Amino acid sequence: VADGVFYAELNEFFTRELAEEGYSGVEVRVTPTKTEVIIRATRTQDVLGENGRRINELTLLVQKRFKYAPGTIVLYAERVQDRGLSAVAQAESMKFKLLNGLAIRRAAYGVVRYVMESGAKGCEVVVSGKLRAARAKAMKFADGFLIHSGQPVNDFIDTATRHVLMRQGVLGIKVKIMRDPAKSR
Amino acid sequence: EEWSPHVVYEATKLFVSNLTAKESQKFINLILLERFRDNIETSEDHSLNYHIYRAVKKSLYKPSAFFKGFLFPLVETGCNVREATIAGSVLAKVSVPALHSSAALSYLLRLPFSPPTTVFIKILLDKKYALPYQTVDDC
Amino acid sequence: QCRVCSSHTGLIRKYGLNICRQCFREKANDIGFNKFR
Amino acid sequence: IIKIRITLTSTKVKQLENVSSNIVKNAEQHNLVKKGPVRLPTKVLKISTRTWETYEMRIHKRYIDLEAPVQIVKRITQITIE
RNA sequence: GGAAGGGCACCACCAGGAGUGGAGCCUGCGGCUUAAUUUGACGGGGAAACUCACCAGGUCCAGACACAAUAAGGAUUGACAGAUUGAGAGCUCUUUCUUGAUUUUGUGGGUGGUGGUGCAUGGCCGUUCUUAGUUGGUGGAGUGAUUUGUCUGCUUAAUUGCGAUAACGAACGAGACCUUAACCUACUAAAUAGUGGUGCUAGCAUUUGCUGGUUAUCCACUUCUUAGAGGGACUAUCGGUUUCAAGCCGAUGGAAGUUUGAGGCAAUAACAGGUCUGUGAUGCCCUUAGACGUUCUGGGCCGCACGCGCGCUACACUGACGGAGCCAGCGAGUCUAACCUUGGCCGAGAGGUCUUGGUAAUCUUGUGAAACUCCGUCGUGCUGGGGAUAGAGCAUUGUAAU
Repeated sequence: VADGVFYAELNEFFTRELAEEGYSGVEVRVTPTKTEVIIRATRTQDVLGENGRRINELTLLVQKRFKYAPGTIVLYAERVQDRGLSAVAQAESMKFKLLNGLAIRRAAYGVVRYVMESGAKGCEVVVSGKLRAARAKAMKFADGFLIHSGQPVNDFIDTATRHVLMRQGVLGIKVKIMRDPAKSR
Repeated sequence: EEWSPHVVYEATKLFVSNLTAKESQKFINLILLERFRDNIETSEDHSLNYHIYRAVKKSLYKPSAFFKGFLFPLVETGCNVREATIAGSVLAKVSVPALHSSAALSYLLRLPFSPPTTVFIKILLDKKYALPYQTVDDC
Repeated sequence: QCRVCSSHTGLIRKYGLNICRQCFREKANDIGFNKFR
Repeated sequence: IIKIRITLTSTKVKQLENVSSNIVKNAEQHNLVKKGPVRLPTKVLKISTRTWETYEMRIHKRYIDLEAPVQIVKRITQITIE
């Protein structure tokens, strides 16, 4: 397993070089004399491009830059969504924050803050259920700009529901995120 | 890769006009191709000087060496449009025997599509040589 | 002699970096000499 | 037991003081004998640019002495890369 | 409207100081001359080669594809050595020979657009109006155009505010945002900085001491060097001036009291301002025997009745010469090279030799700079001021120093 120094230096190279190709994160695993650095990705059609693009470009750029001959290291790619644009990963994170003793308000602020720092047009988190009280309550946390009717609902907003089991009862997390329509592509 | 383009021009004349088809393939694929891609890649306007153009011109005298050494891994390494115009004027100006031009066209038609490859195929269709029927079937 | 973009007009020939005063103020925000006083 | 001097340089004061203070905290929490962070003069590299104007750069330097075996020195030098 | 009134400035004047234009010379422009004195209005345009963009010449290499001939017993393309070859390099043919249609010649739409100037599109380094009072939303009253806002007054550096008043809101302005200066024996902290004490050690008078040598002999500290945290200044306070309002001025305390001083930063309203070696069956002179590309030599860019200008050095006795003392700071320094150099010997010196230290708060370095201080020579005499011009040689860098 390679070190976090190499991983952070590839983060430094990618954050300055993949500025408009959607660098979400880096997954990386090391087999004997092969370090596989999967570029985790906002949108991957910037990565793949027209008939095989940024993977060949960055491979040859590392081979030309970091003095690597073809055969020592290998560069991979996988297609996922942006962790902020996706309601699934943010709902996993909201479930995580609620299960580790963080309240509705600060977790909602942190998740909505991370989504708006990601680059979504807007988002909304709906939190229902019972928190230390007998009576049930619901709470909306919306920010940015969202739409609620029509075919753009099917086009632009992602919705994810999670039943998060606490010691008192069960809570229903409903994460709804509006992606940037200019970046639809 | 630290030569001058005059030195690369004269060394290409020397190492194509004396070395054989596989040997100048290795020369152009190792020494001319990497210096070529580093002159154009590391520059901010991504163009080429005139004497590397003359070097690629003089490298076509043995056409096996030219096509097997210069053109075929370059398009698989990422070919842009200044390389297309320059090496297409190379491919146009020097009289090439028809068999290796046919093998070059049979190579370039199979590639992933790019307007540089379109320029090279356009130059090879400016020849109108006596093509074998396999090169016609690749069209 | 300008060895970067053939821009002999106003070379900054000090220390061999050799950028013209037009393009030196293009690349002024890459080295670090910026406006303080 | 190897005595190694670490000479650190930076342009900004907050990250350099953070790195030096992390060296101090981590070399103090497992009982290493050491000299404190010696703070060299900030050198002011300037260029008079075409009246006339002045471009400036502050360069800050610290150095810290440490005495430690190879494992601790390598883990400190690897982790403190920022 | 050629009315008058204020700023508010040493690119304006008064108090002056240094001066230029006066002499010689360096250097930029103009003019003349040329074969060229390349070319702009400092052009990073410092300078024999280069840079060179200009002359005297000598040269390579052109021109794609198509298409009529030409064929391996030979079209020809290259490795050559000799005859060469003028100043140099090329060039041609006699062999030893590779030859192998890369043909060669002459053409036809144009490859070549590394031949380009114009049409659009997108857009950019220096920017600059670095918007310091204006805009519009309406109101109303007037056929249009127009009034008000945008004013009697008072006030501020300002259309900044007060106030009266066809008035009522908002924006960019402007203030304002950023960055700097100075005082911190109160922090927090040191062999790439220093100070003192203290060990070992050198000389001198000795009665205790003075001068030191000692990159570890140890300690303390940051008084001085230094990195920050903060702090402080916000016109603090007093008194004139001001509708006694936002504010100005004199004085005190204060490190700092003129906005403690300078510069970068936007929004709105002008830049054909300068290219991109850009894309587009774009328009268009040729498509090449043009050098546009390359070279290779030798002269230029410096030439001189003169004009426009900036500088250096003088016309001396508040000075020149001969000694002595020897005071700083900003910088800057070598790798896959010859940088900064300490020291020691040689030479009148220029310089040379031999090394050594430093990739740097460490060595150069304490850069023992110059002006300055003191003592002697000079004695007002184009003088012992001046150093222009010219001769002779000797050394250094550079291929080449005329």
